[PDB]
Amino acid sequence: MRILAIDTATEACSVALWNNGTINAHFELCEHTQRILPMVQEILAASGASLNEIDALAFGRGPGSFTGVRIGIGIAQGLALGANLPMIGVSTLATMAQGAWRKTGATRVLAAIDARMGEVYWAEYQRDAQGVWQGEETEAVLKPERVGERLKQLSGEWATVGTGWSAWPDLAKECGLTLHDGEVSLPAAEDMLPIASQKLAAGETVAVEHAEPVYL
Amino acid sequence: MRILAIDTATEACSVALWNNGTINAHFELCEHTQRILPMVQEILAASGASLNEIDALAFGRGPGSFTGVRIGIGIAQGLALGANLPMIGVSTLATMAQGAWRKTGATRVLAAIDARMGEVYWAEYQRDAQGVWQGEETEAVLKPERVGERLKQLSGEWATVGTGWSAWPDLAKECGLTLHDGEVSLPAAEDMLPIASQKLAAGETVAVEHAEPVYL
Repeated sequence: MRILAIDTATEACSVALWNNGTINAHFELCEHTQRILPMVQEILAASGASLNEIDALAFGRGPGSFTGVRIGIGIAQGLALGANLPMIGVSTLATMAQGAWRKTGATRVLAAIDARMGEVYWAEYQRDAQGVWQGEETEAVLKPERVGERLKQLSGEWATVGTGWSAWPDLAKECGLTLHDGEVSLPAAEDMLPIASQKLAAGETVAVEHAEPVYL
Repeated sequence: MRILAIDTATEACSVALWNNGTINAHFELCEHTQRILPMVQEILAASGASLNEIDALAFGRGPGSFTGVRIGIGIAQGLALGANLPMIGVSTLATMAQGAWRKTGATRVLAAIDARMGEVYWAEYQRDAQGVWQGEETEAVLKPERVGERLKQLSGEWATVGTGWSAWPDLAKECGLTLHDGEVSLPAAEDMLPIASQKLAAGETVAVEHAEPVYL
């Protein structure tokens, strides 16, 4: 089964294709559109796959750039609609947590995105025994001050991901947790795949008209 | 044969479907994306048509909002790629001229778009005997002053279209031409269809990777 993933939620622009484990992905910094179509077409030609054949299109539902996310979803809805494909919304936070697992093996992650105007998109994600990232209900838009306040309520060791940490260097400083560097600052489509894969298996897909950015 | 047209080149956002003359269109002022997909899906359900069945997707290639045009094209490329559809680029200027013909019958049109920072997208379009708008080579980005300069070189009666005239009220004032009001200020997808129809008949389509905004 195949899954095409696209993301434009943050400063990064990426596309990836899942084909029974085998992955074809493209990543780069970005205009959040002029590069997507060529990437999509690049990946499809590379893997020698047709949009019509794919089983589902995974889209970056954010949170991230208010404009960035909406653009990626629009193109994703177009690609999926013209090919009668189910869509799967993947969290930008969870996506990065998957990235930390891949690069460091971290199973507990604190995701913090440096949102504009001194705001931070926050999430506490913990991978369970089935390999599923738990904690989606913890996603939120917070003030740096409120985050450091949260940290004091957590315990154990965690890996950190997101631009939020570099933006607010004292967060990891003043907390009594054991923090490890998740080595992931921005989301990658290749990381959305594993998560999309499991959601597809659980049948958590949405029709094109229901694909929307997450609201926090 | 069916043709789906979408445009987001200017402040207006519209979609239309051509089915052997019969047309289903939607028009409104606009975020240049949150409304497109629903419109597309609205039109498809209304006419009871499937993307896969359509014969070609017409896109507004501009000139217009640098950002607006690129967004519409991206979604159009997605819809067309997922459905293996040929694409047809339709000029925003010619589109409005078609609009003047529809509302007033004008066969000679002077299109002027009020571009930002005191600039104007200009075009002289004249409908020939076959019903084809001639003058595409006259499209250009000009300074108000250069436009009024051009006008003095034209002759006969013309209909005016575009936001450019209201932005620069002296253009139609100082010229010795016989100008009629084209009654069209912004482009409508429904007007792209006739033009797309003829280009399709002439085989002037482009592959998804070749759909790009016009550069003037």
